[PDB]
Amino acid sequence: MKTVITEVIASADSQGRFLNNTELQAANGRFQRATASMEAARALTSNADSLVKGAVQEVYNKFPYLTQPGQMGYGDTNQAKCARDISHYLRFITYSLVAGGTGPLDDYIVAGLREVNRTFNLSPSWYIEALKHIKGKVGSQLSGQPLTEANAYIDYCINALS
Amino acid sequence: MKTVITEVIASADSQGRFLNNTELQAANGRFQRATASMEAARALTSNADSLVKGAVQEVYNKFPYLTQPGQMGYGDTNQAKCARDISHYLRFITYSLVAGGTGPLDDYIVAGLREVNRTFNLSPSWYIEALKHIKGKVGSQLSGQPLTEANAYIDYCINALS
Amino acid sequence: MKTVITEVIASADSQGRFLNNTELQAANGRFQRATASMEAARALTSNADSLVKGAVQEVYNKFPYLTQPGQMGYGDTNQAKCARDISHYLRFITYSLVAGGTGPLDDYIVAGLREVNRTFNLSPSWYIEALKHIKGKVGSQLSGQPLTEANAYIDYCINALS
Amino acid sequence: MKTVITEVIASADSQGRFLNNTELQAANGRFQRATASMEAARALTSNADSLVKGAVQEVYNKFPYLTQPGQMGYGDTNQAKCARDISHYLRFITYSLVAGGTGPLDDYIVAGLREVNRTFNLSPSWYIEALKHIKGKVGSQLSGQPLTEANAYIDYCINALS
Amino acid sequence: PTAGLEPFVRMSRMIRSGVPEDREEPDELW
Amino acid sequence: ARELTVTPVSARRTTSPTAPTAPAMPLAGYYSRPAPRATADGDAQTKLGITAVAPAQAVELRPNFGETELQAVIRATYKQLFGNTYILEADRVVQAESLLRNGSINVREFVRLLAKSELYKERFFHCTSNNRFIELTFKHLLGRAPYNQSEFVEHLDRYQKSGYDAEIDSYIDSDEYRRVFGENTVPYFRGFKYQTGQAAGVFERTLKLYGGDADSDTNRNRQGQLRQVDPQELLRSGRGIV
Amino acid sequence: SVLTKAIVNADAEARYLSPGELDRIKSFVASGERRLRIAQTLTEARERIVKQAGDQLFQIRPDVVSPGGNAYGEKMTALCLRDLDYYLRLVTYGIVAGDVTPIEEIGIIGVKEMYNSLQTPIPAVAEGVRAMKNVATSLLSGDDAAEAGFYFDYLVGAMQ
Amino acid sequence: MQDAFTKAIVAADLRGSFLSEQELNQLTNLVKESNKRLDAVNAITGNAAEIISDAAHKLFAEQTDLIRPGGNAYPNRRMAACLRDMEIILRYVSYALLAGDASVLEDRCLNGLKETYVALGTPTRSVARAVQLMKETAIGYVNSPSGVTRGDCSALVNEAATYFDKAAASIA
Amino acid sequence: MQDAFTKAIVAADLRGSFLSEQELNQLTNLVKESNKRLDAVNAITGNAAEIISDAAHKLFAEQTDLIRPGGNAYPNRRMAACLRDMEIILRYVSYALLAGDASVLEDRCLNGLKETYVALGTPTRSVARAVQLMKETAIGYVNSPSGVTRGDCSALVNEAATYFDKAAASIA
Amino acid sequence: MQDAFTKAIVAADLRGSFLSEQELNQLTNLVKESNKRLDAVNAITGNAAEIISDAAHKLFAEQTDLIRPGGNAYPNRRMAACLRDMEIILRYVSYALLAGDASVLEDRCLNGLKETYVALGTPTRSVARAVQLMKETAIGYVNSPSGVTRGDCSALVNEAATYFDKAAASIA
Ligand SMILES: CCC1=C(C)/C(=C/C2=NC(=C\c3[nH]c(/C=C4\NC(=O)[C@H](C)[C@H]4CC)c(C)c3CCC(=O)O)/C(CCC(=O)O)=C2C)NC1=O
Ligand SMILES: CCC1=C(C)/C(=C/C2=NC(=C\c3[nH]c(/C=C4\NC(=O)[C@H](C)[C@H]4CC)c(C)c3CCC(=O)O)/C(CCC(=O)O)=C2C)NC1=O
Ligand SMILES: CCC1=C(C)/C(=C/C2=NC(=C\c3[nH]c(/C=C4\NC(=O)[C@H](C)[C@H]4CC)c(C)c3CCC(=O)O)/C(CCC(=O)O)=C2C)NC1=O
Ligand SMILES: CCC1=C(C)/C(=C/C2=NC(=C\c3[nH]c(/C=C4\NC(=O)[C@H](C)[C@H]4CC)c(C)c3CCC(=O)O)/C(CCC(=O)O)=C2C)NC1=O
Ligand SMILES: CCC1=C(C)/C(=C/C2=NC(=C\c3[nH]c(/C=C4\NC(=O)[C@H](C)[C@H]4CC)c(C)c3CCC(=O)O)/C(CCC(=O)O)=C2C)NC1=O
Ligand SMILES: CCC1=C(C)/C(=C/C2=NC(=C\c3[nH]c(/C=C4\NC(=O)[C@H](C)[C@H]4CC)c(C)c3CCC(=O)O)/C(CCC(=O)O)=C2C)NC1=O
Ligand SMILES: CCC1=C(C)/C(=C/C2=NC(=C\c3[nH]c(/C=C4\NC(=O)[C@H](C)[C@H]4CC)c(C)c3CCC(=O)O)/C(CCC(=O)O)=C2C)NC1=O
Ligand SMILES: CCC1=C(C)/C(=C/C2=NC(=C\c3[nH]c(/C=C4\NC(=O)[C@H](C)[C@H]4CC)c(C)c3CCC(=O)O)/C(CCC(=O)O)=C2C)NC1=O
Ligand SMILES: CCC1=C(C)/C(=C/C2=NC(=C\c3[nH]c(/C=C4\NC(=O)[C@H](C)[C@H]4CC)c(C)c3CCC(=O)O)/C(CCC(=O)O)=C2C)NC1=O
Ligand SMILES: CCC1=C(C)/C(=C/C2=NC(=C\c3[nH]c(/C=C4\NC(=O)[C@H](C)[C@H]4CC)c(C)c3CCC(=O)O)/C(CCC(=O)O)=C2C)NC1=O
Repeated sequence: MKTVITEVIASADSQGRFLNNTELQAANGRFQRATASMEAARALTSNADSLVKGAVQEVYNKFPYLTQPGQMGYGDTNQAKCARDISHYLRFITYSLVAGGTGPLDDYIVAGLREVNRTFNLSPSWYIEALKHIKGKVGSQLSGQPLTEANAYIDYCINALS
Repeated sequence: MKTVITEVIASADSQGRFLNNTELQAANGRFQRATASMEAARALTSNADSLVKGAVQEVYNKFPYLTQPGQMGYGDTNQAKCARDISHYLRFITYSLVAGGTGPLDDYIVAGLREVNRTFNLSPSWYIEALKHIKGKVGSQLSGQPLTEANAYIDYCINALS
Repeated sequence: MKTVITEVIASADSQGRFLNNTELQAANGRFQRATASMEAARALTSNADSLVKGAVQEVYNKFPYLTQPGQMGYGDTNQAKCARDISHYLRFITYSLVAGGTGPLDDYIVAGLREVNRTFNLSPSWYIEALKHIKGKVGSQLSGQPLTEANAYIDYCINALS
Repeated sequence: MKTVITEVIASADSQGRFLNNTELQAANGRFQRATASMEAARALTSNADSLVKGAVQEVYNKFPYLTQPGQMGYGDTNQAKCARDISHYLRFITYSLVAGGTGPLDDYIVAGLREVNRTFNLSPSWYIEALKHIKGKVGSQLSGQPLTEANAYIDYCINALS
Repeated sequence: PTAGLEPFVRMSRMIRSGVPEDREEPDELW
Repeated sequence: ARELTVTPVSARRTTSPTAPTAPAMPLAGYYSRPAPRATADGDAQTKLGITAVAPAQAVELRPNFGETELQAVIRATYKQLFGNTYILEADRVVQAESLLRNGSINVREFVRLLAKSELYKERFFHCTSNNRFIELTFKHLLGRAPYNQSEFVEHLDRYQKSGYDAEIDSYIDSDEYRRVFGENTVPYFRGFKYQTGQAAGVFERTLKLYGGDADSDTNRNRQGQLRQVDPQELLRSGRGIV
Repeated sequence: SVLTKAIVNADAEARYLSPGELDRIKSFVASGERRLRIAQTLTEARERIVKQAGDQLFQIRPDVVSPGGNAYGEKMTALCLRDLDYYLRLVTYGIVAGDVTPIEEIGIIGVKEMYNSLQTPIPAVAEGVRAMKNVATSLLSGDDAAEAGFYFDYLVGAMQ
Repeated sequence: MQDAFTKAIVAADLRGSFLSEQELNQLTNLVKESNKRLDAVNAITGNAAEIISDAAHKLFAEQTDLIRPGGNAYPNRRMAACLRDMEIILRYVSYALLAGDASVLEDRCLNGLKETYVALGTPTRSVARAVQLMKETAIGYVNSPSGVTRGDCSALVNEAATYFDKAAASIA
Repeated sequence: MQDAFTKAIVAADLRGSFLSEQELNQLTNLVKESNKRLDAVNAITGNAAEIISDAAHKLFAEQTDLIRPGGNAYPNRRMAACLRDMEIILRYVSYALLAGDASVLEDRCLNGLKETYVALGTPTRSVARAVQLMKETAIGYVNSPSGVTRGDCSALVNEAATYFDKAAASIA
Repeated sequence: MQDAFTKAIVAADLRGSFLSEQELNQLTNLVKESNKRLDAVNAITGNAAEIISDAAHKLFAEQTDLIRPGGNAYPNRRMAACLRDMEIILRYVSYALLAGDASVLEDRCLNGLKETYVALGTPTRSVARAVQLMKETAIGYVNSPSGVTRGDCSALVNEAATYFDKAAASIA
């Protein structure tokens, strides 16, 4: 699972080599950065409930037709599975924040994304728009390096979906 | 040439991938660490002259017999090439300090070391003892994270020679 | 370019082998089948104009919102590039009919499809719906083995897009 | 284990081939040569005791300082392990003589030599000087093709250590 | 244009207006 | 002004000094001064049209691989076997990637499945001459140019007798592939290191086959698939009535 | 050069070049590439050559580098090798010209008067040149070494 | 591979010298501006897809011949190759920007590239233009991002431009 | 591969939950002690050769049978293999120590190792002992280094020990 | 690969003939001198390391520029490459000497070598010189060895020289 720590260890191992000053300098970055990351994580964690309901709705407001009958934003089960899915994304964003890398996002959401979305007729556009909205609101929950971190990972998901 | 920057870039490139938060966190470590590194570098740079003469002599004081006739610490040319060689090591230590990794040491002294030393009848023990001495004196030129950095690289050379 | 003829030749060549009765039997299939294929081709060729306008419109009738301002079924250029694109598909369908295999479709539309559609924000759903409509109307232009052929290739495109 | 016999067999096997006149001619060399080899072997075998004590001492006479306290030619255990080690070399020399190739030397002393000597702070120079001395004395125990054989293998060890 | 005046790079039997471009200076090395 | 004039080196031309009644000091070193031809290490690799990148460093499935390391291996195998050519996600051998994900095949067998795929036949076999195909198969699977005109005749004769799949297996089951990639290393360019039992002309030929990190063994270049190592130059190094 | 020498004799007697003069220009120019190779090799090893000349010199005459010696001291020795570098350069010029015109105007006409003023012992400069012959000559094929050697022996001759 | 420090080191070594106080402070300044540099690299990474997409839309808006039959961005296979190359170049430009040195860009991407395209029949002038458009948009993003501290990034915007301009020059 | 954070994340995910305030602060503490951790990993790296050498000298001091003919650290080839394994294990222990999790050690080094040695005839009890000696000396170095700020590293010394003890247990 | 017999055979075959009584006795003589040949090859093998070392010491004694920064035998990596090439060439010269034919030397070592060095920036004249020094010392050893029967080895010393001289000529 990709973190700064696992990456430097992987690179050492693959050259049959003890960790050296290059690799320990790298690790210090990840540790120095934890405070901002983890502040973003705590804010995204406690606002999760509303961030999810905000983004879910915004998918319907931007794609009005989704909420008409015969469509995929209609009925309890679609709308339920949607909230859940955005919640999955926010969850892995917090994990990536806490972990010090994109690993959790890469392993649990990015690997396989398109195949799944394509089989199930899920448009990335919705998910990008969910995330664009989450990005708008996270502008006033955080600032400074915690916001930059939150942004880094939200944007990472949007690029994964384009 | 191995630095934190080149390492993360290498790892991105080899997966066909833009630099992400994992890789930029790593880079921040290298940049945050530059101050201590570069203080060590400046101190080792201006004391070079005496650090070299100190270590050269210590090789003869620890291996007295080297300075007798018919031996490899005798005559102007051996003793000249010795000072030069320790000077090469200190030079690459400062480079490794400034560069943010072992690259300069790996590329210019470690790659090929044993083959060369073995063909030319140069014992690593001398060089370890030169470096052990340099390590003793650098104890009072630096302290805190600049000393730790200086130590990291001196020790790296000693392990390369064992 | 994949045809029955190229496939059997490829398989012979790769075993360093003259064409034998297995491979010539195969070729006879492709030649025996040409009549139905080429009837489908002629019918799809002369109706092209209307098949394209029919499918283009159906994309807007099934996705009404596309034709509102700020959307991708609005303005002369989007609607022009759409007709063109369906026309490309029908063109390669006729080519695949005439060629005796999916080659023209594989090489000119399938290879790269998703990457392109994803960069340009083109939903496969439109294209599937264009093709589903074309399939409805081709029900009364052809029958028997020419219809089966037309169907084979239309369906092949729909699976490429799912 | 490398001998003329194993080498020709290896070369036949690897081409899936019976031994032919090329390979049997080779074998005749090894068999014709056995007499000189085995005379060298018998002389080195019975003089082993003194050849070893002669070379051990010569290591101290050429590196006087080794026998001072705090050094690696001091105390019963170092001096014991030294005699043993030269004895190992002479033993494998006799084996290589008897075997018709360098195999015993390659497998039991050469493979791994430098890594071991480097971890244990054993200078090859000692061992070369032990062998140079053994070579001096073997000048008057043998002559003709037995001496050439003894020399071949002693020199082989000296090159392995340079 | 200034082409007529250009072949004046030959100067005289031996007259070059000053300093012969890059000039090696080996004294440091010696 | 004394100090400025005197007390200061000033600007004449450049340079100074060392002369009568005399001299100046900045120290010196006998084997200190850098020799003039003058420079670098790595200029050498990088000078040409850099092949900075190959000195190599193989990637692999260090028992207990992560999904990120596996995806790096998959991307490296596609870059090596198809060069810098874009591969659409629909054109990828999803079955062979799934077998490698499941650990049911090694990196050698994944390379075998990719080299036997119809995509490799369309790009390299159907678009080039049999001699240019052999040059590219040596480039992609072994990371080198061919050593002598005998290797070409043996590979051409095997291809004629046993077909395409047996010719691909002959490179992968070679003791050269096994000795230097093993089972878990992705193929990589080798012709920049003198290797044991090599032929000095392999370096020059592997340079001719490696047009750099932006080149395409791409089968479209108008002329299309040709040849790049000369038959006359190939013949230097050996020529036999094999 | 060979050209300059031939022509000057031609013009001074108010005449076209002789068959002889034409022949030597032809033989000379045929040796062009070879002469250029001889100069290249020696240019390529210049720093090594002066040094080995300089060692050979100070063994044979340790006095020049002694209390009352012209080259006594580190910078009186530095200038001495620089002069040895000068003459090797002129020797490369002479070899490519095929005669001494250039060597002569640059470094022998006036050399007695120059060195007498500086009080440099001329015959030990001649020795420094022999020393350079010995080194340079060991980096050239037999045939090229002889061709080079004529120009070294000329300079040795002119300092006399 | 070089970065801006490694470059300093190589030049110092060719003199046989410890780094000059000149070179030391040039590198101290690079460390001084490194937070800005990280934001600049982050600006590109965070908008890579749009930078390529927007460059693309505009390239074919201008050069409608590329998307006709006969054109080098037709059919889907070729368009995907062209989109892929846009990404590859934007990638190596971002690497150079983290490094403070163009070498990774020149050595791994630009070296041989022009001759590849000519062999392929790919119109290099169109590729150069696609690179110019990526530059416009990329720098746009470097200059106007999400809640970054306000300051002057023009030095870095220039340097990024020269990497885009290197690539363009090398290819056209 | 896991590190201490990644481990937290996997357990959280198996609940379907954002990390517990419990788990958050456990990880905040790991960041709190991370400078000490870096010194501890650095202690091992900086003395790797001596740690292996000293362990080795002592292993064969105790078990003089291994260096007799018939013994598993005889002749040079086998001694080099044994010295190499000592390094490999010390290496994965240092990786675990940077990571705050044993998994890299268990997955890349310890998994199957015992059965390898038994197949080879390598005496596992001797290998276990060589690991115990590396532990003694390694921790020695973690506790008494060059001009590190004075404080308490016992938590980290314990954790390092458990990695040495895992390896020993797994092998014997 | 050819040896002196194989060479005879190839020339005979090109005539369509059984070997000439001329060629037969030339080869009978090679068998006659073969013990001396074995001693000559053995002289080189038995002193390979010193031959390379001594050549080396002397090469850098003469050409102190190679071991300065900027020089082609600096830093350690390049010196090891240069020492390695000295060994490779000495090795193929010894093979030619066992064979009685230069072909293995020309085909496996010398073919392309000059152009390699020029591509690399390796000064070929220095490499030629290193080969000349190996020759001096190698022949030294061929002529003055340990208790070999006294006789005349000048024919073999010449032939060895031509192999050294081939290599030098080919490279310079
Ligand atoms: C661990 C990370 C992870 C992700 C991200 C994930 C996505 C995901 N979304 C799914 C379905 C779904 N996703 C949605 C999404 C939406 N519906 C709406 O109202 C909106 C338009 C939209 C939210 C923006 C819908 C409606 C389904 C049901 C699709 C179906 O089965 O027909 C499914 C199919 C299995 C299922 O039916 O649950 C997966 C795997 N699964 C995962 O395991
Ligand atoms: C770029 C990095 C670099 C290193 C480190 C280096 C080491 C190095 N040391 C050498 C020689 C030498 N090294 C020494 C060393 C010593 N003599 C003494 O008085 C002491 C015992 C000892 C110093 C501790 C001696 C005496 C020689 C001459 C060996 C010979 O040619 O016989 C040589 C052989 C070339 C030469 O003669 O200069 C190399 C390459 N070269 C490099 O390019
Ligand atoms: C050879 C086979 C081939 C295919 C299939 C193809 C598809 C294709 N469609 C494109 C654009 C497009 N495709 C459409 C499609 C539509 N717009 C609508 O009104 C409808 C919703 C829909 C038709 C169903 C639109 C609007 C664009 C313009 C996208 C843009 O540049 O923003 C482009 C981008 C280049 C361009 O702008 O022309 C490609 C490559 N290109 C090819 O070479
Ligand atoms: C099968 C072939 C074979 C060889 C050649 C061999 C060499 C060898 N020598 C060793 C130690 C040793 N070797 C010596 C050698 C010497 N001490 C002196 O007085 C002299 C200077 C010198 C003899 C010339 C010494 C002192 C040690 C003890 C090193 C230590 O443990 O500190 C060891 C370490 C294990 C041990 O302590 O026994 C090995 C493996 N082992 C083998 O299995
Ligand atoms: C080292 C990093 C790297 C680069 C930069 C690279 C370039 C590159 N571009 C290629 C093809 C291509 N490149 C393009 C690009 C374009 N077409 C246009 O009309 C536009 C002007 C332009 C997009 C802006 C196209 C269309 C092809 C396919 C040409 C063909 O097969 O006909 C190929 C041939 C192999 C292949 O198709 O995959 C290479 C090697 N390869 C690499 O590995
Ligand atoms: C793509 C399909 C393909 C072709 C066409 C091909 C030709 C080809 N013919 C070759 C040799 C050869 N070709 C011949 C052919 C002839 N000799 C004569 O005198 C006649 C005029 C002629 C027969 C009619 C001979 C004798 C050789 C061996 C040359 C040698 O090694 O000396 C070789 C060198 C490799 C080898 O010997 O196997 C190739 C590549 N290789 C291929 O892969
Ligand atoms: C995860 C990797 C990582 C990043 C990305 C990072 C960014 C970062 N950018 C910073 C400052 C800044 N960043 C910028 C950047 C800009 N100013 C503008 O007006 C432009 C739009 C933009 C140009 C690129 C400026 C002006 C500052 C304040 C001055 C400075 O600290 O240098 C700071 C100092 C704290 C602060 O003032 O906010 C950090 C830590 N640190 C990291 O560890
Ligand atoms: C290059 C990678 C890297 C390293 C290695 C690093 C070390 C490092 N160790 C530190 C502190 C320290 N390190 C130790 C370590 C110890 N105390 C002891 O008495 C034991 C002998 C030893 C146990 C491991 C202690 C006690 C402190 C002070 C308390 C603290 O900051 O946590 C600090 C804080 C500044 C200071 O107080 O000196 C740094 C930056 N930072 C880095 O970026
Ligand atoms: C077929 C047998 C064979 C030969 C002969 C061979 C030569 C050879 N020498 C090389 C490099 C080299 N060779 C030297 C040699 C020298 N440097 C000097 O200054 C001296 C004049 C000279 C030593 C006498 C050096 C320094 C390099 C490294 C050049 C570099 O990377 O900058 C390389 C490039 C690959 C590498 O560095 O490993 C080859 C292929 N390779 C082979 O496989
Ligand atoms: C293991 C492989 C092998 C070797 C090495 C070998 C050597 C060998 N060298 C021999 C002779 C000899 N070897 C030499 C060699 C020399 N004479 C000199 O003065 C030179 C210094 C030196 C030049 C190379 C001479 C002169 C003879 C005696 C004449 C002869 O037998 O041809 C003989 C004949 C018996 C004898 O007279 O001693 C043998 C068997 N036989 C073998 O099976």
